Amino acid sequence: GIKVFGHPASIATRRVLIALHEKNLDFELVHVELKDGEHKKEPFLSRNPFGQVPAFEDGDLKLFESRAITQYIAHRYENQGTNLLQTDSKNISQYAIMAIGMQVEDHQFDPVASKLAFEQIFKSIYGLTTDEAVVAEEEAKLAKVLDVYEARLKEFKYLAGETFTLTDLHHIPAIQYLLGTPTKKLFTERPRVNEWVAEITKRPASEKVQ
Amino acid sequence: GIKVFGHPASIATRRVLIALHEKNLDFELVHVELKDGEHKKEPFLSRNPFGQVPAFEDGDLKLFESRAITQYIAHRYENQGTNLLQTDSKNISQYAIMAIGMQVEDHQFDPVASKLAFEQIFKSIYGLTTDEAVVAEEEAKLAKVLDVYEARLKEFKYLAGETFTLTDLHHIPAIQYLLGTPTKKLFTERPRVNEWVAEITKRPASEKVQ
Amino acid sequence: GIKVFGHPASIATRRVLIALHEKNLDFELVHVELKDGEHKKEPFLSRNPFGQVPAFEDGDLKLFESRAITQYIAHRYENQGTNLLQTDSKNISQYAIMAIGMQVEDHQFDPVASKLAFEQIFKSIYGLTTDEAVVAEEEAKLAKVLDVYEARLKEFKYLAGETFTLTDLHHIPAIQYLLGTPTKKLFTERPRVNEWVAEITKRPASEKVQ
Amino acid sequence: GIKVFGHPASIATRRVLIALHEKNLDFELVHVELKDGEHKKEPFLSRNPFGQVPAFEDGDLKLFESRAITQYIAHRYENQGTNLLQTDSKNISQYAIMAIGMQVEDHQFDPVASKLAFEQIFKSIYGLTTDEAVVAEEEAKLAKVLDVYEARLKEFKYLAGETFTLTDLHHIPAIQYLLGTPTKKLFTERPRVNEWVAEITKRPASEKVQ
Amino acid sequence: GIKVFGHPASIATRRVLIALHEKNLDFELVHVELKDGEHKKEPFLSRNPFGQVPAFEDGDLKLFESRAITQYIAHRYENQGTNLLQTDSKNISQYAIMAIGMQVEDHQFDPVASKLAFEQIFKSIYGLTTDEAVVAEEEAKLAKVLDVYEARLKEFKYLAGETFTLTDLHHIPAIQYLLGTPTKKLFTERPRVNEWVAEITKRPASEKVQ
Amino acid sequence: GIKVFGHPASIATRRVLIALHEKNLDFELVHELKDGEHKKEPFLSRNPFGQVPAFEDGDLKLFESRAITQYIAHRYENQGTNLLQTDSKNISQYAIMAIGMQVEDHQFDPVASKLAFEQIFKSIYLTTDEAVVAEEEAKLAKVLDVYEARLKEFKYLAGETFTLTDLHHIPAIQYLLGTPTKKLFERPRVNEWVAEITKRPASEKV
Ligand SMILES: C1=CS/C(=C2\C=Nc3ccccc32)N1
Ligand SMILES: C1=CS/C(=C2\C=Nc3ccccc32)N1
Ligand SMILES: C1=CS/C(=C2\C=Nc3ccccc32)N1
Ligand SMILES: C1=CS/C(=C2\C=Nc3ccccc32)N1
Ligand SMILES: C1=CS/C(=C2\C=Nc3ccccc32)N1
Ligand SMILES: C1=CS/C(=C2\C=Nc3ccccc32)N1
Repeated sequence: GIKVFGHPASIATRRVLIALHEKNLDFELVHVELKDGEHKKEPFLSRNPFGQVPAFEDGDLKLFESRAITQYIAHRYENQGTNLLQTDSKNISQYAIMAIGMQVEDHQFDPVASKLAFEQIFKSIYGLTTDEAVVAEEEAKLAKVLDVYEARLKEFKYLAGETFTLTDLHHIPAIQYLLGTPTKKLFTERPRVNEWVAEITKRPASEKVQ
Repeated sequence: GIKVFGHPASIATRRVLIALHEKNLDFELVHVELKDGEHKKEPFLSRNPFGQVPAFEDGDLKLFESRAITQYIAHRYENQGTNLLQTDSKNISQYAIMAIGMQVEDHQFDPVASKLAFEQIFKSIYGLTTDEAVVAEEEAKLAKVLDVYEARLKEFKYLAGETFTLTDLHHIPAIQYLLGTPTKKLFTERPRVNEWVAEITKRPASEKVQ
Repeated sequence: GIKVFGHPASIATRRVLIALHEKNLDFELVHVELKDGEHKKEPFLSRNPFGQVPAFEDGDLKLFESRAITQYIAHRYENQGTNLLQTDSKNISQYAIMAIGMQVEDHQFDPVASKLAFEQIFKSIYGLTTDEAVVAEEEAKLAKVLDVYEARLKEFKYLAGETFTLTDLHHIPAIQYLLGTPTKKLFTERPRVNEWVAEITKRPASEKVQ
Repeated sequence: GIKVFGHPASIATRRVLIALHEKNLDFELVHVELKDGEHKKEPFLSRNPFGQVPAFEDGDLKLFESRAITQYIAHRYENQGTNLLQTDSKNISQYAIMAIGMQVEDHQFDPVASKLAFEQIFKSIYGLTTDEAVVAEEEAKLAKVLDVYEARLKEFKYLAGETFTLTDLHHIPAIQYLLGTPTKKLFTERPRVNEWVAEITKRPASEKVQ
Repeated sequence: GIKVFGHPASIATRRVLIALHEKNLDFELVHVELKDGEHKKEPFLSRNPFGQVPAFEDGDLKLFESRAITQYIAHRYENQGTNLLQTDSKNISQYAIMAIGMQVEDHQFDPVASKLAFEQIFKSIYGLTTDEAVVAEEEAKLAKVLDVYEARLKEFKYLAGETFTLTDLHHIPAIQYLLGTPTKKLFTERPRVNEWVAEITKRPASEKVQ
Repeated sequence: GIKVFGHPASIATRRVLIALHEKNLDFELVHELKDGEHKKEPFLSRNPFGQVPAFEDGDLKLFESRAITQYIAHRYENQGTNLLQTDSKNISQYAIMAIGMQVEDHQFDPVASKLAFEQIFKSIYLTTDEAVVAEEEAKLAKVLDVYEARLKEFKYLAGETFTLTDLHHIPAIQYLLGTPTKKLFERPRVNEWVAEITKRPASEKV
């Protein structure tokens, strides 16, 4: 069957889990003990030689890298559950529009957002002091990025068009984490972003991985 | 027709240009004067609100972000010139394998490679001193990455399988730059990588953008 | 009764838990949801205005800061379970010797060790890439620190003298995490350090918090 | 007799010197020539293997690490001069309160304050340019920390209660340095902090080390 | 004859080219292919062992380092074209005044200005994201520096006195680059600076290298 | 007369003091960075960038150490040691000296000063960063190899005579000699050069 080799707290792992749930699919979440360094030793390195979670299995097919896995799910299980591709899924122009947003989340949003979530949650869990200077710097960054998102969301219900797609889905785990932190201010202060956040984080598949 | 709004030295712009040439397509390269800050002002911000090159046009369709653009080219002009997708282009498993590698270039290769190319070439052009410490740090990184590439290339002719694909194409511009620098050692000292580099950089479409 | 307001993965929280277990004390571990930003909001800020875990309660007495809490435990519940102070607990010279080591763990060991554990474990769990350069830098640091520990442990069974004390206890949570990482090499390669690590990590109270 | 092995400009050394003076004790200040790298060679490494000042001697007893030394002084010479412990010195609850504050100075105050003092004073002495960006970053930090101090000092005359203690003493050397810098603004602009600074820096023992 | 071994985009190379043009001299600009790492290999290392552009030749005389080369030009070809030294060129007091300004450009202006120009232009050309935080930090710096320039220019037509000298010349290439960036605001907002910029950048020799 | 407004521990201030001593000149060393004097008036009227040293020779008001040493070298040329080239008006030979001066400022000083600071000045007040030390030592090593090659062809950096080019290195080198970085200075012709210039009476006075 389908197996996800990861960790339930992992943003990348959650990104995959949401897509599976969105597709009403049954799978086994095989826990990788990162705490014991399992990810940096065999046999996990045979599933992903870069030693990051998640790795993935669908029968004989062996994948890693979360965005590639969500895409695979979106296509292989297209007719099942929520459509994660564009309504007209074979339309090349419309796919490109979606692809740009996917690309934007990876390059503009994730690095900043993940740094924020890490400085202000994960640090605190393990026992290091949050760097207020870093937080401020990255908040200023994310603010400028979210202004671009606001403009985009003023012209379309979701980022790739009129429907919820992979483009939106990929943001969810990081946003979830940032909503338990003062950085929520940036999402809330922007009307169309705030509505978008609220719609995508309130989805049942999104709540299943919290 | 087709317009590319970018700069001929730009890695991301070159990534798009190679794909166009590989597809034997005719296009106009519209030069964006980054030197005069054109990219950070209208009307370029209407083509890409994040203010990076390249932006792209195919008739009425307006894109940005290089990897999204190359994918669009690969699909919209699939029949034409070199096949940039997998031989069996509609096969979902085989697409996923390609998608992983595309993902790997973006996350594991590009950040390190670009930093190297920048510290060693672009700094020198302008007049800043190369940081020998940074170079060494990143070379150690890229080495570990390229070992994973060696292992992969021992099992397959190219990164996504038996054929040259987008996965390989996306590496070219950065590699081109690094070949004029002592970092070439890392590519040469690895047999299957060295052959792979040599095959992809010697392609006519790759040379047209040097 | 006794309540610990923290998180079970937290190094500082574990430091307190071990001292409680070592004293055979009964307590409630009240989970603080850092993931929902509980620590940076009231009413937790009334228990610790710097918004870090753990906070602590012993009836009416409200404390924070792990080393202060372990000291309090060591004194208030002195006659009970393991002695965490020096054998001659009222001896001022012997206390000072212990105090130096406590001070050393805080200043020389913890910052480096925690950075290591964070770069290698906690980063991987959330989905950020380990910085191999940082790991190397800090491993070189810890090595130099652990050489000083080796010399010290060659003259005494434990760090403060012939008995296990707070000085040793405070190191445990960080060491536990580092034992599931290639940084174990540094502890193992040093004979008396390795014996010391093995003795303190194998204690029942130490294992209860793993 | 009593020897302090250090340097008169050293914050950590001054911390010890103030405690000795506060206790009306006689001692020899043995100057360590850090300029000639004395601290990183024998025989100083036999007094402190981590090669930092100050080291300390009280007859046969050999100590290092300033906070451990001040605590030792506070206890060994308890009935002499100023009481540096709590009025009810054997009270375990009241000690813990003091211990928290000691812990807070070390973790929250000292790293920021010392960076400030270093960027603004020590850099200028030797001939490096002050980084205005760093100054600003750290001033923002210290401000937030000092707000917590303000709140605390609104409820108590000194940090550990109604009396001057080690908790307060340990702040003095760093504060002295910062008072000759625009960072004084942060101390002055906060009423109860300003009163506290003025009281502790005006003490005769505090002036003796300026 | 005279040869300049450099690159036309290089600030340091331009600094030399302007001085040559200002002196109406004929020379060959020999292009060093930094892109192919020519600067870090022989035979260029025989012209400058630190591997930076520009190197320089005047018959048998072999020089490197731009400010030394411009000085050499200013003296060796003193009676030709524009006077780049002070009107009373042998006056030791007046030379010292010029020398201070030359020193000021190197230490106070260039490092900041070059970072700005690099973060905003050169990064964008090659494909890295501008760090807005860095930009802001350095803009604050340059502003303070330019206030000192404003005060100076209120008392004198140019930086070294009543005439255009090397002191002014050396600023040109960096200023040229910054004029195509929002950092122009800092120059425009200061009256005497703005006039100075406008005069020196509008000189025919300055325009020849744009 | 001549005043130097600085601090005796300051590298830049020492650079000026050595040049004055080398020229057998009499001056007053006017001393408080500790009380933030450098960042307030009236010092800002002597140097608006708020760094030491500032300098006075009668009515003439200077700042910036390399500019001051050059001024000394020229205004008091016939007095004491010659700090310019033997043929002081020769434009080719001046340029050779100027390159070296430029090299010290750009290639040597930033690295050397970071080293001296991480290893000495930090310790006087903060923990030395062993990683930084190593990074910068690798840098300085490469720089000093270039110096070795240069010193193999000439007695001093600008030619056959001791000049400003050499002088400007002294204060930083002095500090680095009390530190394990001395090891790097393992380079024969560099070692001899360091020994000659640091043993000079004017060098020892500061
Ligand atoms: C696709 C065409 S234009 C576009 C976007 C334009 N602004 C965006 C912000 C977030 C995600 C996507 C966009 N995406
Ligand atoms: C697709 C399935 S496994 C895999 C790879 C496994 N190692 C790789 C290195 C570079 C690019 C791709 C890979 N790619
Ligand atoms: C107490 C007196 S001397 C001393 C130490 C001397 N070296 C140490 C290394 C780790 C912990 C403690 C020490 N501790
Ligand atoms: C002890 C119980 S609560 C507490 C503090 C609560 N806020 C503080 C700020 C500086 C030093 C100590 C404190 N100290
Ligand atoms: C020479 C004596 S004071 C002085 C300057 C005082 N402020 C300046 C700013 C830019 C260039 C030179 C100066 N130059
Ligand atoms: C002048 C022509 S070549 C040259 C140098 C060539 N290498 C150097 C190292 C330190 C100082 C000067 C030089 N200086």
